[PDB]
Amino acid sequence: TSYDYCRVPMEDG
Amino acid sequence: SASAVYVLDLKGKVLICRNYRGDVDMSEVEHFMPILMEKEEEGMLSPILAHGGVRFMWIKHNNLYLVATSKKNACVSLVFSFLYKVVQVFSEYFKELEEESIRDNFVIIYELLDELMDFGYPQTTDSKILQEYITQEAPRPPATVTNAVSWRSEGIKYRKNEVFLDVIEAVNLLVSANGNVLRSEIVGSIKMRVFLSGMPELRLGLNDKVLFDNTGRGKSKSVELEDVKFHQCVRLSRFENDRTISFIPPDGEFELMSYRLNTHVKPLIWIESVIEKHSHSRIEYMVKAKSQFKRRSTANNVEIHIPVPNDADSPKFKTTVGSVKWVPENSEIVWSVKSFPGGKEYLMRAHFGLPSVEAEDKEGKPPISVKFEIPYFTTSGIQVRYLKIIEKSGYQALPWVRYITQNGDYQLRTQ
Amino acid sequence: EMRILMVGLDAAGKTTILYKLKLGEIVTTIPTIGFNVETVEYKNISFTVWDVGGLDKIRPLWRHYFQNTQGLIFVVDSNDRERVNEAREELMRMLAEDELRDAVLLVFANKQDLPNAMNAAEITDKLGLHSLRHRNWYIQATCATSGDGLYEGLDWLSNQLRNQK
Amino acid sequence: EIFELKAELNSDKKEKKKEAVKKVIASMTVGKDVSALFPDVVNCMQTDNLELKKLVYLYLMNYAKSQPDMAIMAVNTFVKDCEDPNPLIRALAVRTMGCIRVDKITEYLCEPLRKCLKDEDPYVRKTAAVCV
Ligand SMILES: Nc1nc2c(ncn2[C@@H]2O[C@H](COP(=O)(O)OP(=O)(O)OP(=O)(O)O)[C@@H](O)[C@H]2O)c(=O)[nH]1
Ligand SMILES: [Mg+2]
Repeated sequence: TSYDYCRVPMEDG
Repeated sequence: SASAVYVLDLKGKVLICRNYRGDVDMSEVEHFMPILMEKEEEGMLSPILAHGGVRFMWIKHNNLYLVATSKKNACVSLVFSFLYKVVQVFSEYFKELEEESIRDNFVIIYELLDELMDFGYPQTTDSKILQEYITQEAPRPPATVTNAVSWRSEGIKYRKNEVFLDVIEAVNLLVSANGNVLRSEIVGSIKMRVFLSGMPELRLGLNDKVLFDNTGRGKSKSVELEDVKFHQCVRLSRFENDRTISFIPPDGEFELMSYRLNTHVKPLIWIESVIEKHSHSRIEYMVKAKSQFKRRSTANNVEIHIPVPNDADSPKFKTTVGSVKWVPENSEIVWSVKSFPGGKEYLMRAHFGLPSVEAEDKEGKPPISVKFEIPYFTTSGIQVRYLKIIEKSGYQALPWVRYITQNGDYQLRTQ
Repeated sequence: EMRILMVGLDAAGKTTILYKLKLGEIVTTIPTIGFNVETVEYKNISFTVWDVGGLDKIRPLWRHYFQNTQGLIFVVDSNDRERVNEAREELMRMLAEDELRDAVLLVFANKQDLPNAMNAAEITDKLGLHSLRHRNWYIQATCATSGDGLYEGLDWLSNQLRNQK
Repeated sequence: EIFELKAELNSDKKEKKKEAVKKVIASMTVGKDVSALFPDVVNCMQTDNLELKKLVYLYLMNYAKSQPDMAIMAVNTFVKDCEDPNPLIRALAVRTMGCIRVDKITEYLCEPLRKCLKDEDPYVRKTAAVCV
């Protein structure tokens, strides 16, 4: 997979 | 309720056969291929053939006809889902599925058809767990094959803790030749690649419309998931109560949810094609491709397949941007554009000859069908919001996501 | 590296002494409808033992081992006089063959805990072991619940397998 | 040919009878009447291997309608392998017991099936339930 990711948050309660 | 899972090939010889009940004779498979050739040479083809009182459910893979006979009032949805799960189990052991894998792995394929199905009732088909007591390289079967969490062997340990998502869209489209849009639906598929340590309990949270309406936020950007089909791993009762997606993930690649929503907004790539087909002389294609989507995102490698006549010859291609190859194996001009920015409009003009003596049979009119792929760009507007890692051990995992739009069957009917 | 059988009429305690030689216990065993095969490593010659039961539907199924067959043990049932006659007829059916020719005979006097049991001489005179040409036979008194006399019969058997020091 | 196959199948070393039974169920794969070699592969059944018992059980599963009177030389081995502490070999024995459609055999096989329907490890119970 040539593309790149983006971090998503963990808690968001 | 299958009776005898076969594996045929493209001639009618049995690569491997394995009967489960003995309620269908083993020499009934020799009656398959003449019945399929008879039913196909009169256009009455169906997946359910009939040799007297024995029904031939079958799917057709690359070289393989995975025929599975039955005799009673067989549960056909069960049989066909089992056949595609046999295809998926074989393709997760043997990275392609051809005749060159069935005649080499009879050590393990008879063990697999021994394991997957008993008496016609499929019972253990998750391949990542099935790789732990049926190997091509035996211990006790795992407690995963017993317990309710039947897709995740306990005690998996990684040094890092990464959760890779893929919210892959797939725009469908079917534009009729008058110029209006008939069926413009979007089939997303959040396809994870999990690497975690232990028995976690994720809680994926989308921007689902029913969740934003039960919360009270029904005026912001919310995707309207018309139907959502989850994996097994998602507990569906908790999803049905208050739209919470909680699941214990497998280890490896799988398809978490497969949503499907309609869209009454414009198509992404629009193909205004004309045809100057003079009879017996020539044909011309003043096809233009206007990119309706946003100015920021770049449609990587679009391939606007455009159906030429079957017997055209000696072409000419005046484009603006992007190469044209004429592919005569398929009778289409695969107009490739590598970087296709949103808002532009690239024009192409093919030009063929045509044979002066006319054809013998009519040909039909296949659709223009593009192959676009727009990364970092979700058409429906789904936004993953969080992914709560919950583990008794307790650690900080690293979730990730990326966004892709592709084609589904992005067809456009022609003149 | 020599193989050996255990045939005869059923309820003779033959799988009893089989797992006595194999493990060393008095095993609880159903009447052996099929067969049994394990091996015994003792005196550096592997005693691979092939029990076949004695039910009437499996009496004709003894010939299917008699290809590449090197030994023989007949296990008597001396506590049934009304069945030792048909056991003798079964034995004379089995020793009327041209395919079992190198296999020596080895009679085991089995279930030696009842006072009605005979010695190692009356059973021989009743079964007619002296009238067996080209047969190297030897009777042996073996008690199943104790396990005595088993390895001495196996020692005679190992004297029959190899003919060296 | 098949006689030398039987000669390898009446050996004392495991790595010739193992290739023998793999060659037998490769001959069964390509569509050969190897039905005449039935009571000689069943001597090579009671093995310490488990990757080999699956193949012999498979051969028993295909060739018991055609050798029905011969098939009574596996019942003691089924009730012998339905005591083993490994649950996989018990469930393999149980799903082999039902597939043999011989009317001289299923009368004998209700006792270990009765033993296994109440057995502990729930892999063999979920096999024995369908074996009923
Ligand atoms: N009292 C007493 N009974 C014995 C002795 N040895 C064997 N038996 C009896 O002999 C019977 C036969 O036991 P098995 O060995 O399991 O049966 P088998 O002799 O192999 O006969 P089949 O297996 O049916 O062909 C058992 O039920 C025992 O009760 C013994 O030393 N003393
Ligand atoms: Mg016995």
